[PDB]
Amino acid sequence: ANLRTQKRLAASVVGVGKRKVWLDPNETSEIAQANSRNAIRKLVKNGTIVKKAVTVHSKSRTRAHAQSKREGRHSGYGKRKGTREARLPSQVVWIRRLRVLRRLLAKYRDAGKIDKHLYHVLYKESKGNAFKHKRALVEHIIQAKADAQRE
Amino acid sequence: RQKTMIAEARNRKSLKNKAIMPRSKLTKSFGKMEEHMSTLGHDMSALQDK
Amino acid sequence: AAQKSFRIKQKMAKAKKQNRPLPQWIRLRTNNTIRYNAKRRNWRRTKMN
Amino acid sequence: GRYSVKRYKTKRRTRDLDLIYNDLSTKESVQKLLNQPLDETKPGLGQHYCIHCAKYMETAIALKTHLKGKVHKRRVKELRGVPYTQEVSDAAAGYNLNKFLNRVQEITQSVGPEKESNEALLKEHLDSTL
Amino acid sequence: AREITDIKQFLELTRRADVKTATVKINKKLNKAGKPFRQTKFKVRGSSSLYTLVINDAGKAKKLIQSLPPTLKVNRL
Amino acid sequence: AKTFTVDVSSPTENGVFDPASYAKYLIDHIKVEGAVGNLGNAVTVTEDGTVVTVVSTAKFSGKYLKYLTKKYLKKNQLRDWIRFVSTKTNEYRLAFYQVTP
RNA sequence: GUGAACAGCCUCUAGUUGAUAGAAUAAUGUAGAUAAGGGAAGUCGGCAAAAUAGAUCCGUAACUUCGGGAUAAGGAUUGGCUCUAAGGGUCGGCGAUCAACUU
RNA sequence: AGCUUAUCACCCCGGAAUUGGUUUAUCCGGAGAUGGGGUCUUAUGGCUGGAAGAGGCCAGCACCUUUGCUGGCUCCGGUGC
RNA sequence: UUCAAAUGAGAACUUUGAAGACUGAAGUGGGGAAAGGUUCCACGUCAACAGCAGUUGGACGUGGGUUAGUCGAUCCUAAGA
Ligand SMILES: [Zn+2]
Repeated sequence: ANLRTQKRLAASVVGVGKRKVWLDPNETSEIAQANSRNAIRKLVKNGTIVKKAVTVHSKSRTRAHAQSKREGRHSGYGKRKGTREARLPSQVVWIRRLRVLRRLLAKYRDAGKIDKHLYHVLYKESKGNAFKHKRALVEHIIQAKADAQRE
Repeated sequence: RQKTMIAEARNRKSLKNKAIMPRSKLTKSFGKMEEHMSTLGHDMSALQDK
Repeated sequence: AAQKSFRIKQKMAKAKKQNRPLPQWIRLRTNNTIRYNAKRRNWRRTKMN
Repeated sequence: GRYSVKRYKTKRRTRDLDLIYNDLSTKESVQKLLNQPLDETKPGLGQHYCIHCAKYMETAIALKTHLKGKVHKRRVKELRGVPYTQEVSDAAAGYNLNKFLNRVQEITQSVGPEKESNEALLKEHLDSTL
Repeated sequence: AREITDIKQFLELTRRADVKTATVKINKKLNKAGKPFRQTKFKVRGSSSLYTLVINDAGKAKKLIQSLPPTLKVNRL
Repeated sequence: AKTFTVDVSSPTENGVFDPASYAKYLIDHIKVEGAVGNLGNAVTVTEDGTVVTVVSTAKFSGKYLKYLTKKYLKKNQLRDWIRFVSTKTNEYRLAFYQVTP
């Protein structure tokens, strides 16, 4: 016999590929009688043709390795194979840093912790460097305000 | 017997290829479960009726 | 192709209607010289332009 | 195969930790090799010579980066105990036991802390100059 | 397809004289997250569009069913 | 709280299953905040003979219950003939496969 | 998934399992691979092969159309596991809360 | 399909050096900034209608069918060079 | 590449199942343009062809099959004729 058409039709009906669908070799004449998708559906429901659930692709190992990376492993020079820039652009780092410094100064000026003139000079100093992060900027602000009230 | 179970499941599984068929859809004989449950130590007088 | 012109499709239809063997009731005729179709065509052997 | 064949040739043979033990044992030996007059052929022109890893570096900073490394610590953790001579190899088989045991107690008493103090002086000398 | 809020315009649509068919749909829904209740959708088939009215309260819904005209065909579920 | 309800009539009648051993397995192998031995006022496993019942205030799920029950069936060599299924929400039951003569 | 990466290696979905077969394992070949000690004595000719190779750090000459040469050259390292520090956002008149991989 | 929603752009008030606002990238302002309020394009997203009645996932039950019919679920989120 | 069964006079090569592998999303996948023109699909089916074989086939014999106000041509003009 030749159940090629039947395998094709069963795949097209169930909505999978032919690599999945399964024909019990005992009901060969009953399958060969079928030449229609309605008959193939009958054979699907009665239990003559089934679906063959998916071949697995587990991610336990990937999740474990990722967890170790979060914990700070597998990162040394023997694992690094691209440049520091290709791994993380200095442009991206500088963008983050400068957005942060601009946002902080905006919030301080709007709250009233600082005036617009000191805001203006700090804006351009943070556009340049000499403010490496939030901590340094806050400390410089404190020094400025303290010497101002001292004057 | 534990080693025998492992050796049996090694042949039975073949899991990295083709995703073992579900038992929902398959059908088994009667006589097979007779032997299985007799080996387990049950009796089939309640199943023979059926 | 698949966006043919009707001229090409008409020629194709003629070719399909020609693509046959010879009928058997012509073998049985008085003074029959014809034994096969010598103008037979197949898509793979000869192209019809 | 090729890796072992082309690393561990007798041409490219290194300096047999027994001798490094015997060299780090005494004061004069370590001071001689720290001094090491200017030789035109040696890599670092003499100076910058690690004794544990019997190796000439080019410069002081190359010595620093060598010492801040696991290749150095491999050797220092290999050189702490006794040096495994033929005495050990035959005392294991039942041959000149008393010589081996005298050598062992000799190292445990005399030569051990001698070399340890020499290593400590070496380390603080190098860390202070570098 | 179009939604309606008012009731007067739904009655006008039922009496528009180009409507032949309507249908009532019942759905079980949860309010906010909380309690089951019975939403009703009264759809009427115009020529160009399908107009629909959403009624949450079944009491007003069945009175709407009563006030529907009699010649209009209706389909339940 | 949350209630889950297993039925064991089918196998127990034909004599392959005892609900008391199943509950004795569950009550010890159920985990809370780590390992065995923390079912303090949180969980209550109780049988009737035809129906086993679980009541949990802690983290517990039908998939966890199915996992435990399948483990018990594999222990007693019943995985290849019986399946744990849901008939209604949080109402499960054991059922034989489609064995025909 | 590894990794800078649509590279190379493995896998999921989908597809294929097509290319005349069987038995032995001689030489000569075709495609590869290893070899003591010596290391270009080979050969027209170091042809071919080998060696080097990624990333971090140090360091980098003559000459120069001053822009380059330059990855010049030459050197120290690279695993795994347990930790430390630093690098942010949202709300509250310093705290509560949340989150990523980079060093 | 209905309602709503945006960067740029524009309008009203007001009149700026102790010059200010501001992009990752430095440009804008008496030819009227910052600030306050408002208008517009509706690509794009959100809600509703379409539309759950569909589809999907399960459980069954007729077993004599070359179509046999019922029941449940289909929810709420999070994150990024 | 292999194992059993089925079919058949006959199976290393066909069908199903059971295994083992491969392409490895810049595919041995899913769709299209030019070109081809029924090679698509089904039923029978082995004389010749498929550099072995053949129960199989893009072969042989006979049929079926391509549904548009919204996809295209059609219309516009481009270099040009
Ligand atoms: Zn050393």
